[PDB]
Amino acid sequence: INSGTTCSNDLLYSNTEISTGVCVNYDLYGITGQGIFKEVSAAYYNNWQ
Amino acid sequence: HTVCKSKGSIRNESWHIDSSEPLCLFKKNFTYNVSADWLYFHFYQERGV
Ligand SMILES: *[C@@H]1O[C@H](CO)[C@@H](O[C@@H]2O[C@H](CO)[C@@H](O)[C@H](O)[C@H]2NC(C)=O)[C@H](O)[C@H]1NC(C)=O
Repeated sequence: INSGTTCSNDLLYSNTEISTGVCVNYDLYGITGQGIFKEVSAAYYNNWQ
Repeated sequence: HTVCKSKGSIRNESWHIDSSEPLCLFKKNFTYNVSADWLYFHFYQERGV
């Protein structure tokens, strides 16, 4: 209990829904900040990127 | 020592003895092209990461 490597994702981080229009807090892959989101069609990404 | 299943000759694959799976932090598999010339790898550490 309260140890080991077997945990669960039942915390507040439960795959929340994205939103556009208002700047919110950022926790995207160990990065913080704020900013308005805007949907844009981009195709310069890769699998590891 | 470690052998490969591709036409084994004498020895067998045996490098550790563990009757139970210990606490593991990372374990995964990746794929690559089986028909290539050479494979490059790069390892390092910084600030404990
Ligand atoms: C794995 O590597 C081989 C050789 O490097 C790739 O075969 C080449 O594929 C290209 C794309 O059609 C051809 O133009 C070359 O003539 C092929 N070379 C040979 C020697 O066959 C193969 O496509 C690679 N596979 C993957 C999944 O990356």
